[PDB]
Amino acid sequence: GIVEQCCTSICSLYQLENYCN
Amino acid sequence: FVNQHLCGSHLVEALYLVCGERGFFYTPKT
Repeated sequence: GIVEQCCTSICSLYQLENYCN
Repeated sequence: FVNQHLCGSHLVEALYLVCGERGFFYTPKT
């Protein structure tokens, strides 16, 4: 989930936008 | 600001800025 993808590895806009409503 | 390690409040803030009026969900356990 987000912590694995954006905190413990480098985030991306592609990935952040999956968490927008 | 997206293309780096984003933890805790820094992650929340990035979600807030990117998602804007759509809002977002923050689920650190999943």
